[PDB]
Amino acid sequence: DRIDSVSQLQNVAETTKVLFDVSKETVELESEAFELKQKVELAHEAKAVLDS
Amino acid sequence: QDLYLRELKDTKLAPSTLQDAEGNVKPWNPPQKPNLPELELQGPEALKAYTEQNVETAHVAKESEEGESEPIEEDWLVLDDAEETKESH
Repeated sequence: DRIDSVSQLQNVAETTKVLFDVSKETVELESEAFELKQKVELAHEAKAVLDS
Repeated sequence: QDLYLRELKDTKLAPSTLQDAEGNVKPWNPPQKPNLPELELQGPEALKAYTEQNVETAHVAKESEEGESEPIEEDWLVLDDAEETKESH
Protein backbone atom coordinates (compact mmCIF):
# COMPACT_ATOMS: atom_id res chain seq x y z
CA ASP A 1 0.00 0.00 0.00
CA ARG A 2 2.87 2.38 0.74
CA ILE A 3 4.37 1.45 -2.65
CA ASP A 4 1.31 2.17 -4.76
CA SER A 5 0.49 5.30 -2.76
CA VAL A 6 4.02 6.68 -3.22
CA SER A 7 4.31 5.64 -6.88
CA GLN A 8 2.58 8.69 -8.34
CA LEU A 9 5.16 11.52 -8.27
CA GLN A 10 7.27 10.20 -11.15
CA ASN A 11 5.62 11.29 -14.42
CA VAL A 12 3.38 13.97 -12.86
CA ALA A 13 6.16 16.32 -11.73
CA GLU A 14 6.73 17.62 -15.26
CA THR A 15 2.98 18.09 -15.68
CA THR A 16 2.85 20.07 -12.44
CA LYS A 17 5.75 22.28 -13.55
CA VAL A 18 4.26 22.95 -16.99
CA LEU A 19 0.76 23.62 -15.63
CA PHE A 20 2.17 25.95 -12.97
CA ASP A 21 4.23 28.01 -15.41
CA VAL A 22 1.47 28.08 -18.05
CA SER A 23 -1.22 29.14 -15.56
CA LYS A 24 0.99 31.80 -13.98
CA GLU A 25 2.07 33.26 -17.32
CA THR A 26 -1.50 33.29 -18.65
CA VAL A 27 -2.72 35.01 -15.48
CA GLU A 28 0.08 37.60 -15.52
CA LEU A 29 -0.09 38.35 -19.27
CA GLU A 30 -3.62 39.74 -18.81
CA SER A 31 -2.11 43.14 -19.68
CA GLU A 32 -2.59 42.27 -23.36
CA ALA A 33 -6.23 41.36 -22.67
CA PHE A 34 -6.72 44.64 -20.80
CA GLU A 35 -5.21 46.66 -23.66
CA LEU A 36 -7.35 44.87 -26.25
CA LYS A 37 -10.44 45.33 -24.06
CA GLN A 38 -9.92 49.07 -23.61
CA LYS A 39 -9.24 49.46 -27.34
CA VAL A 40 -12.47 47.58 -28.04
CA GLU A 41 -14.39 49.83 -25.64
CA LEU A 42 -13.05 52.99 -27.26
CA ALA A 43 -13.75 51.70 -30.78
CA HIS A 44 -17.28 50.81 -29.64
CA GLU A 45 -17.69 54.33 -28.24
CA ALA A 46 -16.56 55.83 -31.55
CA LYS A 47 -19.00 53.65 -33.48
CA ALA A 48 -21.69 54.56 -30.94
CA VAL A 49 -21.29 58.30 -31.47
CA LEU A 50 -21.29 57.46 -35.18
CA ASP A 51 -24.76 55.92 -35.20
CA SER A 52 -25.93 58.57 -32.72
CA GLN B 1 -52.03 72.89 -65.17
CA ASP B 2 -52.13 75.63 -62.52
CA LEU B 3 -51.04 73.25 -59.76
CA TYR B 4 -48.13 71.99 -61.89
CA LEU B 5 -46.43 75.36 -61.47
CA ARG B 6 -48.02 76.53 -58.21
CA GLU B 7 -46.89 73.60 -56.06
CA LEU B 8 -43.41 73.48 -57.61
CA LYS B 9 -42.89 77.16 -56.86
CA ASP B 10 -44.33 76.48 -53.39
CA THR B 11 -41.77 73.72 -52.75
CA LYS B 12 -38.93 75.66 -54.40
CA LEU B 13 -39.41 79.05 -52.70
CA ALA B 14 -40.07 78.27 -49.02
CA PRO B 15 -37.66 75.28 -48.86
CA SER B 16 -35.04 77.48 -50.52
CA THR B 17 -35.28 80.04 -47.71
CA LEU B 18 -35.97 77.30 -45.17
CA GLN B 19 -32.87 75.05 -45.26
CA ASP B 20 -30.15 73.77 -47.63
CA ALA B 21 -29.46 77.32 -48.81
CA GLU B 22 -29.71 78.24 -45.09
CA GLY B 23 -30.96 81.80 -45.19
CA ASN B 24 -34.01 83.57 -43.71
CA VAL B 25 -37.45 82.04 -43.13
CA LYS B 26 -40.51 83.38 -44.97
CA PRO B 27 -43.37 80.89 -44.38
CA TRP B 28 -43.44 80.54 -40.57
CA ASN B 29 -42.15 82.64 -37.69
CA PRO B 30 -39.83 80.12 -35.94
CA PRO B 31 -36.54 79.81 -37.86
CA GLN B 32 -34.90 76.42 -38.33
CA LYS B 33 -31.87 77.98 -40.06
CA PRO B 34 -30.09 78.54 -36.70
CA ASN B 35 -32.02 75.72 -34.96
CA LEU B 36 -30.89 72.48 -36.63
CA PRO B 37 -27.12 73.17 -37.03
CA GLU B 38 -26.56 75.29 -33.89
CA LEU B 39 -29.15 74.54 -31.19
CA GLU B 40 -29.53 70.91 -32.30
CA LEU B 41 -25.74 70.53 -32.51
CA GLN B 42 -25.90 69.69 -28.79
CA GLY B 43 -29.16 67.77 -29.26
CA PRO B 44 -27.60 64.33 -29.66
CA GLU B 45 -24.88 65.54 -27.29
CA ALA B 46 -27.55 66.01 -24.61
CA LEU B 47 -29.13 62.69 -25.61
CA LYS B 48 -25.79 60.86 -25.45
CA ALA B 49 -23.02 61.09 -22.86
CA TYR B 50 -21.14 64.39 -23.09
CA THR B 51 -17.42 64.91 -22.28
CA GLU B 52 -17.15 61.15 -21.57
CA GLN B 53 -18.35 59.15 -24.60
CA ASN B 54 -18.60 61.81 -27.32
CA VAL B 55 -14.99 62.86 -26.67
CA GLU B 56 -13.83 59.26 -26.03
CA THR B 57 -11.88 60.05 -22.86
CA ALA B 58 -8.38 58.58 -23.07
CA HIS B 59 -8.68 56.91 -19.68
CA VAL B 60 -5.19 55.50 -19.13
CA ALA B 61 -6.06 52.77 -16.65
CA LYS B 62 -3.45 51.45 -14.24
CA GLU B 63 -1.33 48.70 -15.77
CA SER B 64 -1.82 45.14 -14.55
CA GLU B 65 0.12 44.49 -11.36
CA GLU B 66 1.94 41.39 -10.12
CA GLY B 67 3.31 39.89 -6.90
CA GLU B 68 5.32 43.10 -6.42
CA SER B 69 8.63 41.20 -6.64
CA GLU B 70 7.68 39.01 -3.69
CA PRO B 71 10.74 37.20 -2.26
CA ILE B 72 11.13 33.56 -1.18
CA GLU B 73 8.77 34.41 1.71
CA GLU B 74 5.67 33.62 -0.36
CA ASP B 75 7.45 30.53 -1.70
CA TRP B 76 7.87 28.99 1.73
CA LEU B 77 4.38 30.16 2.72
CA VAL B 78 3.09 28.11 -0.23
CA LEU B 79 5.34 25.25 0.91
CA ASP B 80 3.87 25.45 4.42
CA ASP B 81 0.23 25.52 3.30
CA ALA B 82 0.77 22.68 0.83
CA GLU B 83 2.49 20.66 3.57
CA GLU B 84 -0.31 21.20 6.09
CA THR B 85 -2.93 20.33 3.48
CA LYS B 86 -1.08 17.16 2.45
CA GLU B 87 -0.30 16.05 6.02
CA SER B 88 -3.90 14.89 6.59
CA HIS B 89 -4.09 13.05 3.25
